[PDB]
Amino acid sequence: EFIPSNTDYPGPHHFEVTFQQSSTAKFATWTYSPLLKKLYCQIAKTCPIQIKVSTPPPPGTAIRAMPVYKKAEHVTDVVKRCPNHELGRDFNEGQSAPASHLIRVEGNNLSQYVDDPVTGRQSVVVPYEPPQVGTEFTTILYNFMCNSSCVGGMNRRPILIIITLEMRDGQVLGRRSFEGRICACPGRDRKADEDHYREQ
Amino acid sequence: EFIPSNTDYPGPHHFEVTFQQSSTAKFATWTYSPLLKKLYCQIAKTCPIQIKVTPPPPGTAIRAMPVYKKAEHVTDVVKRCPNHELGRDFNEGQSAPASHLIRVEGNNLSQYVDDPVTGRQSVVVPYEPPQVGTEFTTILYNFMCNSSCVGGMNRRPILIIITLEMRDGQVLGRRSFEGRICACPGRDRKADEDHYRE
DNA sequence: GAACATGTTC
DNA sequence: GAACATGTTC
Ligand SMILES: [Zn+2]
Ligand SMILES: [Zn+2]
Repeated sequence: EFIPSNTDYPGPHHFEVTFQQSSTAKFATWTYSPLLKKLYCQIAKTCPIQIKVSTPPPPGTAIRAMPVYKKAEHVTDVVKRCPNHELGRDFNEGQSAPASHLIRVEGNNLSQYVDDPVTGRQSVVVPYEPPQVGTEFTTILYNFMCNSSCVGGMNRRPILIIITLEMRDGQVLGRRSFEGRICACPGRDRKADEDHYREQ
Repeated sequence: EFIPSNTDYPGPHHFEVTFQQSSTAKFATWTYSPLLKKLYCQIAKTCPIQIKVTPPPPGTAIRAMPVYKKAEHVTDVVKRCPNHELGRDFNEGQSAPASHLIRVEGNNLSQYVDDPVTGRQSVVVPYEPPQVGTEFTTILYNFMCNSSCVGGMNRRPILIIITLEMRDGQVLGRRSFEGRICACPGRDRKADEDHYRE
C-alpha cells in the first residue's frame, strides 16, 4: 500500500482521463504529450483535467489525484512540496490547501486533502460530480506548487500522477496515470522531449 | 547602518585580504579572480581566506558579511534559501544557524550574529596572531547557498564585506569583493573574464 | 522565444 | 570536462 500501483486499470465504468487539448495558440501553460502520456505544466498555473465515465458510479464515489516518483528508487520517497515553497508566502496565503501537498485541486470546497498516517502519502480527494448537463466530461482543476526541478522537493525526479476512481470505502474503481512535468517552459520541454524521445 | 558600506578602507593597520592562489591543478573547488576582485567558490566547500596585518588592540576581531551587489537588492538581507536552511545535509553536523550563508569552519569562538535592528547576518571571529612562521592569519569560509539559489539570493550577485573592528565594534579595516557560489567556479571565471576582455 | 545561465550527468 | 537540462532575462 505504501507504494501505490501505477498500473492502469479502468474500472467497470469507463474511466477516461483526458486533457482537453490546450489552445493551439503559442503561449501554452500545460501542453500534454499524447504520445508520451506526459503532462508538461507551468507551476501553480491551473491545468484542467477531464474525466469521462462510460456509466455512472455509486454516489459518494470520488477521484483521488496522487503524485509519486517514476524512478523505482524514489517511488519509496513521498512526493511533497520543496520546503522552500512549502513555506513560500506567495501562494500559501491565497489557498487553504496544506502547504506540504504538491497537488492542489482548484475551485472545489469539498476537496479533501490527505496524508496517510500509514504511508505518509500526499493526495487530494474530491467527490465525483455529474458531468455538466449536455456535457460529456466532469472537468477538474489541478495546481502544482513545485517545479519538477524544485530542489528539496522532487528535485530533478520525474513523477506520476495517479488519478483513481474510488468508493467512499476506498475500493479502487479505476485508475489512470501519466508522467508530469512542472517546468517553466512546458512548450520547449515537450518538443525537445518529443523530438528527444521520438527521434530515438 | 542598514546598508553596509562596500567601500574599502584599510585603516591604521594594513588590512590584507588575500586568497592564497589555488592549486593551479585542473580541479578548482574555488578560485578567486584578481581581475574582477570576484571569488568563485563551489557550495559549502571550504574556501580559505587569509589576512595580513600592524598588530591590533587585542579583542579586535574580523567579520564577514554578505550583501547584494545590486543597489536594488542591497536593501534585502542575504540569507540561506529556505530549501537549504531547512536542509539536512549540513545544517546537521554544524553548529551554526541555518539562516547563515557565511560559516567559519575553523573556530568554535566564532559568533554568528543576526542583527536585531538591521536584521543582517554575519559571522564574527576574534583575530588570531599568525602562527609562527606564518606571515598571515587564515580563515576558513563556508557558503551554504549557490549564488543561483532560489528563495535565497537566487539570481543576484553579492559582495563579501570583511572588516576587522574592535570589541567596541568600531571599524578598523574593511575590504569587499564579489562572490559567486556556483557549481563550476572554473568555467564561470573563464566565461566572465573572457567575456569582459571582449 | 531565442539567447542566456547554470546546475547535473556519464 | 563536454554536452545536456532548465529557469530566467529582454
Ligand atoms: Zn518547490
Ligand atoms: Zn541554497
